[PDB]
Amino acid sequence: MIRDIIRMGDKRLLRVAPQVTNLGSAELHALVSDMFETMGAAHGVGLAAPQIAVDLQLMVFGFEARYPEAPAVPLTALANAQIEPLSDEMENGWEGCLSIPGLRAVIPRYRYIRYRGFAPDGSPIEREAEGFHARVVQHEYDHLVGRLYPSRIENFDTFGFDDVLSYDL
Amino acid sequence: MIRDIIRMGDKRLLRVAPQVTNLGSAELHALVSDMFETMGAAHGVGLAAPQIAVDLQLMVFGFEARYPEAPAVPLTALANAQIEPLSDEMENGWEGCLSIPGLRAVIPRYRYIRYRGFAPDGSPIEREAEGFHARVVQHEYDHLVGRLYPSRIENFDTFGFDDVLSYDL
Ligand SMILES: CCOC(=O)CNC(=O)c1csc(C)c1
Ligand SMILES: CCOC(=O)CNC(=O)c1csc(C)c1
Ligand code: NA
Ligand code: NA
Repeated sequence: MIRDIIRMGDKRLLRVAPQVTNLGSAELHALVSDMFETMGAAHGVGLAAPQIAVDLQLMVFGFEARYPEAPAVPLTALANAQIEPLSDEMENGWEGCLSIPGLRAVIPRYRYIRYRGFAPDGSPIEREAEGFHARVVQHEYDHLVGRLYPSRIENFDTFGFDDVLSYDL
Repeated sequence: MIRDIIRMGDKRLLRVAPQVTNLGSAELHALVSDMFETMGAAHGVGLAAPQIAVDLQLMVFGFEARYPEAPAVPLTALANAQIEPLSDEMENGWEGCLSIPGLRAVIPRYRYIRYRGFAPDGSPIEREAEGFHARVVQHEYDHLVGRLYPSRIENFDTFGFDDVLSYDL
C-alpha cells in the first residue's frame, strides 16, 4: 500500500526514532514493502520511516535508473542503521527530499562511510559506501534523528526550486 | 500591470541592487504602481523590486488587514532604503516570502529600527519602526542585498509548509 509522505513542518519528522525490534516479522516485512512501494511511486532514491509517520529506525533506498552522475545503488532496506565516516573528506552535492517537494540545495556530506544494521529478515548488513550511495544513507539517517537537509546547507545561494536553479556545482 | 514574481533559485534574487536614480519620474511611478498591484494580487505584505526581477533598491509594503497580531502598516514605497537598529533587542517571529511559496519559518529580527530613504516623488522618508512594521522592512531590505530568510533561520524546527506547521511561537 502507498503511504502518505508527511511534509516538513510536521513535528513527527523532528523525533529521535526508537530501534526496530521485530526483525524477521510479517509486520516489518509489510511495512518495508509499503516503504519500497511508496518510495517508488514518488520516484525517490531513499525514504526513511518517519517520512510516512512511522517512528522507527528504518529506511529503504536504491535504484537502477533524477540523479544523472549517480551509479546504481542496490535496493536495500536497513533497520537500526549506524554510520561512521571512513575519512574526514567532505564532498558537496545536490539533495532534495520528498518531505520538501519542489526544492533542492547543495549539501556537504562525508564522501566515504561505513554503515551497519540489519536487513528486515534480521541478517546483519555492513557496507563501506562512497559518493552518492554514501550521501543517500547519511541523508536518510538524519531523518531518524529528527534532522532535514536545510539545517545542513552552508551556501544558501544553492537553495531554491528545482525548476528555477542554475547553480553550477 | 501584474508582474511575475521570481522564485528562490533565480540568481536575480542574489544580486546587490544599485540605487534608484529616477526619483519623480513617470517610469519609477509606473514601476511602483506595478509593484503595489503585484503585491496586492499575491496578498503580500511587502514586495522588493528584485522579486519582479528589477535590479533596484526599491520596495513597497503595508496593509490595513495573513498576519493576525500585526497592526496596520501604512502603504509605502521606499527607494534607497537604509536601516539602523535603535536597540540591540531581537525578537522572533513568523515570516514567509512570495518568492518561497508554501513555506514559513521563525526568524529573529531587531525589534526597533529607524529606516530612511525616498518616496517615489523624491521627498525624504524617515521613520522609527518596531515589531512587525520593522520586521517587514528588514526582510524587504535583505532582498536588495541578495539575501532571503532561510539564511537567517536559527531554529530549523520552525521551518516548514504553512498548512502543516504546529510550532507554537
Ligand atoms: C521526485 C524525486 O525526488 C527526490 O528523490 C528528491 N531527492 C531525495 O528525496 C533524496 C533522498 S536521499 C538524497 C541524497 C536525495
Ligand atoms: C500569500 C501571503 O504570503 C506572504 O505574505 C508571506 N510573507 C511575506 O511575503 C512577507 C514579506 S515581509 C514579511 C515579514 C513577510
Ligand atoms: Na528534534
Ligand atoms: Na549575492
